[PDB]
This record gives sequence, structure tokens and C-alpha cells, in this order.
Amino acid sequence: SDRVAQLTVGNSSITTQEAANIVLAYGEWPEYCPDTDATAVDKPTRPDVSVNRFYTLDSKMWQENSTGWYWKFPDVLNKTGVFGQNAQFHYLYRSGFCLHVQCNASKFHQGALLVAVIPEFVIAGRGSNTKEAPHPGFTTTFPGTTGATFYDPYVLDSGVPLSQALIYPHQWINLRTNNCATVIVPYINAVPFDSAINHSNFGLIVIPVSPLKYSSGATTAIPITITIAPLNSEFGGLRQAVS
Amino acid sequence: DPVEDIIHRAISSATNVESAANTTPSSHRLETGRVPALQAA
Repeated sequence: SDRVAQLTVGNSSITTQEAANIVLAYGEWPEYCPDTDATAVDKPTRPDVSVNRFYTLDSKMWQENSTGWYWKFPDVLNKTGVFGQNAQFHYLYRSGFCLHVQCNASKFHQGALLVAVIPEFVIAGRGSNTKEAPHPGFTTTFPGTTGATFYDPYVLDSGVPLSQALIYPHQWINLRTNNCATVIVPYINAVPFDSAINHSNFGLIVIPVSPLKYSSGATTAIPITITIAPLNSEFGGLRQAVS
Repeated sequence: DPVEDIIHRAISSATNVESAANTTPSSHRLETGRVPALQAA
């Protein structure tokens, strides 16, 4: 009655039989923008079925010497589905999310992942220059659906240590206990509406802390799939398409 | 009884306004005769 769960959003549903729990980020639910906090004077669009559903990204194979991964939200969904078409025709944007990272392994495998959610996750450059200076490319800061591997996961590629990164909303995927992590995140920004193309709010991060080990003869290919879903999404400022 | 024809306002109105004006929700207009977009300068 606690290890079994089902999450139906839109026309899609996720079952699980070996879950742990569900984490609300900072104790709050994603909701629509109230009238006392809105600053635009147009009426927003709210599709509410066509954009609030579970989108499944690609799978990441987890190996012995993986140094870890990061996506940007809502960067990964600007080109998939009707959420990718409403986020290009409209200047303004507001949503929550509901994340789910699946990774199964047998009773003879061991290891652990750290699935956390970092608001305003800024990538650092990797040079000893005091001004010129190195800055990350656009496919490194805004990677898309294929993510990006960390170079230095010990400092999260931002000069900030992983050992204190449990202050963010997070779960663990311990292969002897569970196989999935679920984090529900509200809209966290200093402005009520903001653009979905320039500004990615937060970044999902999956880093294997204890490495994958298995005895000989076991299944060598352990993939990590990620299924995300917008919640309470609304757009504004209709114009022509800009990607 | 004597000579009679010896016997024989504004527009603006100030309001105490504290903050900027609000915005009320609207709908769509499909009718003739009532036009707010046509002016005469």
C-alpha cells in the first residue's frame, strides 16, 4: 500500500511496483498564476490535456565509469509535441512539472543514483583564467533531449560540492530498495511569467554516487529512462514561431 | 415692472488615485453598431 503506485496525467499513466515515496518540492503544488500576482494584460491559453501528459525521453546506458548527466527544463520539451508548439508561438510561459526516472536492476546488482532538482542551475567554465576566459557552449548549457555528461560531478560542474546537494529536492535510486524516483516541482522564478526559450528554470540531475557493480554472467546493459510531464501549464503573448 | 433684461460649471472631476489602474476580464464581441476602435482626432 506504499510500494505500489500509479500516476495518471492526461492520456498517459505510469505504474510502479517497487517505488519509495513521492516528493513535493518545497511542500507546494503547481497551480495557476493568481490575479494578485499577474502583470500581463492579455488572456492566457490553458490547453490542460494536450500539454499535461507524460513525455518519455531517450534512455541513458549506465556503465562502470559513468561520471553522471543533466537536462534543462523546459528545454527538452520545446521541440516535442504540442507543448513544443505552444512554447514557440507564445512569448510567455508558466508551468510545473512531475518527474519520474526509471532504472531497474536485478537482485545481484548494486549501486545508487542521486536524482535531484536544482533551481537555476548555472554551468561553470573550466579554466584558470582571470580575464580572456572560457565559457560553455550553447549545447553544453542548453543540451536538449540528449542531455550532457558531467566532467566533474564532485563539484556539479559549478564549483559547488555534491555532498551538500541534498538540500535540493531529491530522491535516491538504491538498487536493493527501489527502482524509480518521483519529484513534483512547482514554478520557481522571480517573475510570474517568463520566456521558455531563453530561460530554463531548473535542471534534473542523475549522478551515480556508488558505482554499478555486478558479478560475471549478469545482464550488462542497464539503461536509465526519464519520463517527465508538465502540470498546470499556461502560455501568453501570441506571435510567430521562434525556436 | 421695470426694464426686464437688466434682471438677467466645468467638465473635469478629480479623484484621489492611490495605485495604478486594474484590468477587468473581457470576452469577444460579435455585433454591429458598437465600435470602440474608431476615433476622430
